[PDB]
Amino acid sequence: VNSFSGYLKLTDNVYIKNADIVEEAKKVKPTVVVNAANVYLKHGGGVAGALNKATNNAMQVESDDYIATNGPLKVGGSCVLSGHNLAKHCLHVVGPNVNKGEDIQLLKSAYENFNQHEVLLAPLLSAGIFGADPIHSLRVCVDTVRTNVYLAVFDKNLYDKLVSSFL
Ligand SMILES: O=c1[nH]nc([C@@H]2CCCN(c3ncnc4[nH]c5cc(F)ccc5c34)C2)o1
Repeated sequence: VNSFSGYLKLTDNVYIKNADIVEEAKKVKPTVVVNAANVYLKHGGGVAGALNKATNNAMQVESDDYIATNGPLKVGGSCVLSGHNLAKHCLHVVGPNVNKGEDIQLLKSAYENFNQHEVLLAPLLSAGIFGADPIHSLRVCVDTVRTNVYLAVFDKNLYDKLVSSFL
């Protein structure tokens, strides 16, 4: 038993809720919140901008030090940093950004990072401003992640479409 509430169960291990991941993170304090990161960890908008704003820019400060030491992430890759006031840890995962022409097949590699964590609160990778079809992203998530994932979907309309079209 864990503290996630109001989720609809899609599979053995995947759950979905219409929620603001920032507010969901603020109430649950999960062990891991996933950020929809880019390779530079520049948290300017979308989920990343909202998560970073909720940390009062501490996420960005930590991220800039990470990049200065390690260089950029790979598309499909990830790093574990602090969760600040939102979670114990933040798993920054880089899904492909369709608006940059990145290969959508890298979406599976991106979701594989979730398997290193027993339980996660996460957005749909490559959705929103990253330009992928959230229904495809959900399918890849279900077919790739084997650990327990609680998906927060900000937009109520998209949430309803994802549930109603789920196979
Ligand atoms: O048309 C819409 N509406 N919503 C979206 C996307 C869906 C996939 C990723 N993404 C999110 N997913 C889950 N929680 C979120 N909290 C946020 C706060 C913000 F300021 C910006 C984005 C999000 C967000 C928005 O596409």
